[PDB]
Amino acid sequence: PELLGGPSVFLFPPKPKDTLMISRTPEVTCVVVDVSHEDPEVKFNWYVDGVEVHNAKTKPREEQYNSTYRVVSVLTVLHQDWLNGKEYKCKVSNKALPAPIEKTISKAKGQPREPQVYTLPPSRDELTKNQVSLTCLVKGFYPSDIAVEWESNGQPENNYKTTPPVLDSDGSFFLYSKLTVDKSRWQQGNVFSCSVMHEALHNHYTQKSLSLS
Amino acid sequence: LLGGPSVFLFPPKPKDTLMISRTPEVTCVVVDVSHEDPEVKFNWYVDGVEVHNAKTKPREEQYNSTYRVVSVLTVLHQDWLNGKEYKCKVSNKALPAPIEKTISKAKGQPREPQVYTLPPSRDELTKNQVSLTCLVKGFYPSDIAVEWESNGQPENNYKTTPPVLDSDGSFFLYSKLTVDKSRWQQGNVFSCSVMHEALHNHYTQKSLSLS
Amino acid sequence: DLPKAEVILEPQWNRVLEKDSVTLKCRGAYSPEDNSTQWFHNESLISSQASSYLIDAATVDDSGEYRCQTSLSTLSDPVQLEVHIGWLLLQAPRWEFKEGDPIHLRCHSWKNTALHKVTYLQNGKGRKYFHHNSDFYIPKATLKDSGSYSCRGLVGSKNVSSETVNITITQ
Ligand SMILES: *[C@@H]1O[C@H](CO[C@@H]2O[C@@H](C)[C@@H](O)[C@@H](O)[C@@H]2O)[C@@H](O[C@@H]2O[C@H](CO)[C@@H](O[C@@H]3O[C@H](CO[C@H]4O[C@H](CO)[C@@H](O)[C@H](O)[C@@H]4O[C@@H]4O[C@H](CO)[C@@H](O[C@@H]5O[C@H](CO)[C@H](O)[C@H](O)[C@H]5O)[C@H](O)[C@H]4NC(C)=O)[C@@H](O)[C@H](O[C@H]4O[C@H](CO)[C@@H](O)[C@H](O)[C@@H]4O[C@@H]4O[C@H](CO)[C@@H](O)[C@H](O)[C@H]4NC(C)=O)[C@@H]3O)[C@H](O)[C@H]2NC(C)=O)[C@H](O)[C@H]1NC(C)=O
Ligand SMILES: *[C@@H]1O[C@H](CO[C@@H]2O[C@@H](C)[C@@H](O)[C@@H](O)[C@@H]2O)[C@@H](O[C@@H]2O[C@H](CO)[C@@H](O[C@@H]3O[C@H](CO[C@H]4O[C@H](CO)[C@@H](O)[C@H](O)[C@@H]4O[C@@H]4O[C@H](CO)[C@@H](O)[C@H](O)[C@H]4NC(C)=O)[C@@H](O)[C@H](O[C@H]4O[C@H](CO)[C@@H](O)[C@H](O)[C@@H]4O[C@@H]4O[C@H](CO)[C@@H](O)[C@H](O)[C@H]4NC(C)=O)[C@@H]3O)[C@H](O)[C@H]2NC(C)=O)[C@H](O)[C@H]1NC(C)=O
Ligand SMILES: [Cl-]
Repeated sequence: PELLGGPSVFLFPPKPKDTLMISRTPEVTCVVVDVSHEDPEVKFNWYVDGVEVHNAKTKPREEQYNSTYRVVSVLTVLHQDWLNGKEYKCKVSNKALPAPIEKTISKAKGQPREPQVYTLPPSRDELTKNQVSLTCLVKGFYPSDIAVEWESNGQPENNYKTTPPVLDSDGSFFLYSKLTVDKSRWQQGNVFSCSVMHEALHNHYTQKSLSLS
Repeated sequence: LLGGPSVFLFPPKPKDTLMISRTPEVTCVVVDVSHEDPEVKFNWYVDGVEVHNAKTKPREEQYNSTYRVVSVLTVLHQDWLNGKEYKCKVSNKALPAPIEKTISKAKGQPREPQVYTLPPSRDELTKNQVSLTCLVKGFYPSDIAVEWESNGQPENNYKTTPPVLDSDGSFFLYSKLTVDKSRWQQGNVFSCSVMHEALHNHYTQKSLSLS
Repeated sequence: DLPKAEVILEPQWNRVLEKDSVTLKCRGAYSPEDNSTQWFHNESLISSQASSYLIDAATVDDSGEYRCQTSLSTLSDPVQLEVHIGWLLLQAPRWEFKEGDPIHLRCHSWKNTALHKVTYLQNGKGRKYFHHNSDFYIPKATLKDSGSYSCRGLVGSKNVSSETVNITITQ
């Protein structure tokens, strides 16, 4: 493990969902890799919009297969602060470095935009099969932080994948979520729902339904 | 890992491999070549077997004062699709040993895509523009091309997701064509064109218009 | 009256990085009776009485004016030293040149850490490339050699650069 350039820092956003519901705790995450065994000590300083804060929580070191430590510090953010646009600075200091590394993360900048949520039934051509595809189109949203889930008759449906967001011609984003179910279930008349959570929705939530006729 | 030129090796475009009217190529790009050591020799290997038909351009200096040099090898459509391996060995006064890089189509049982066009949702017809969707699922490998067209002209204003790894090991994607609501109401006919190795003649289209 | 001593730098570079060794060497004539040399750093008297003064590992606090004086000299005119922080520093015997002068730039790295894929920029345009670190020479300076100058490369896998510096060319 040679490590000529010393540690490197990567800084992560909270999960889209944790920012959008008060029940949940959104966190920013500072990860230092390539810490040598020779100079293991790492010190964090954290700043919100330039002011130093003191409430972050550093984990103990972790030996890795490549024989370097990984060191992680976690700062809990306020829901309002993340959404109000505040700048989170992680500053990291190690003797292998000529100067600390500073990384900054914030929510994306720009006028927010309400997602439009359209659900779509299977193509007729799909009714041939034993499984059909229930589709949820979510478009015209900004920023790209969003959560999309599916459920039926109250319970969450397990067999679905949502594509990541895609940047559309007008600066907004869109995605698709495909829910796969049995042909019987869909014809049996069951009610399915596409749950969307996003900062621009009244009450951070909207829910569109889908079923046969 | 401790300083000298650097090699990048690029696969042919999926379309060039799938369509017999086109010519796929592999491209071997060498950058960070000194002015003081400037001569660059490439050796090319298909499934271990040296070949001699590569076309290799003379070196061009970049904004950053380094030299760049490209070698291009034409591929047989079937060699690519059958999973043959392509190896570019690069050599230079400045290199302790030659650098070799290898590419191949991705490995695995190919699966045919299912292609389904899906019309705009009921609610979207409020808006002055609507979304025609094209779902493509059950396909392997991920290499694919998806276009849209109406009345012979191609349609410009669409976006297609990355492939997404689906739960059965296949891939799926969606492509969203946007059109003025008036065009949809008038009864125009739009097509999702799809190219993929596991389709018959590497091609299929499903169409979509109002009822 | 009596000639003034001078401060000599070894190595010669007026700009250095933290951790760089630098030796300040006082030159004047001593008396038979008095073997000492007094050293000032800005307004402060340095306690060491040595012929030459060692900054073994430089810090930003070592920055400033240095003067010396020897038993049979006046006090030296001051000599300037700027300790910079960072990975890379563009060093040069000076920054103004006459047409025809030689220019010797050094892309000095913190702790001499091995640097590769090194480029010397002028006016935001890579001018000269080396696979391993090397000094860059323009033996005959000219009007066109005027501009802003930086260097960069890789320290293992990490990307680094020097602060930029202006070079002027006179008549
Ligand atoms: C000095 O200057 C030169 C010139 O730079 C260029 O000009 C200047 C002004 C700058 O603007 C600069 O930005 C320009 O690029 C510098 O040269 C560059 O050097 C860097 C490395 O430092 C190269 O970086 C790699 O790039 C790969 C992507 O390359 C393509 O995409 C970029 C931009 O997106 C383009 O600019 C390139 O041109 C490449 O574009 C492709 O070119 C192909 C060949 O033409 C095209 O395919 C062909 O197309 C034709 C017809 O069009 C047919 O279709 C042919 O059949 C077909 O072959 C293709 O269309 C085209 N695509 C485009 C434009 O989209 C990255 O892939 C690569 O990333 C990997 O490796 C990195 C290691 O450095 C690492 O960071 C990554 O993590 C990743 O590592 C890999 O990880 C994956 C995981 O998925 C693993 O699977 C891999 O195994 C693993 N390793 C490897 C080795 O793969 C690099 O980032 C850059 O490409 C190169 N540019 C050029 C133009 O050559 C030079 O660096 C400068 N140096 C200095 C010191 O100043
Ligand atoms: C020695 O070992 C350690 C440990 O490695 C681990 O274990 C070994 C044994 C191997 O198995 C490894 O495969 C394995 O990773 C190595 O540490 C790794 O070092 C690399 C770089 O050298 C880091 O790469 C960065 O990765 C981030 C994304 O990382 C997330 O996703 C990973 C998988 O995709 C996952 O492994 C990571 O843990 C991390 O996971 C996230 O964790 C957060 C916080 O916990 C969590 O809340 C998230 O949910 C979770 N997400 C997921 C999906 O799991 C990537 O973003 C970085 O890319 C940026 O930087 C590149 C250059 O550094 C650059 O090319 C890219 O363009 C990109 O640059 C960014 O681009 C965006 C827009 O694209 C721009 O806006 C940004 O500003 C810009 N940023 C910068 C800085 O330029 C980067 O690829 C690994 O994350 C890191 N892994 C771990 C686990 O710590 C170490 O490298 C090894 N050292 C040696 C010498 O070999
Ligand atoms: Cl070989």
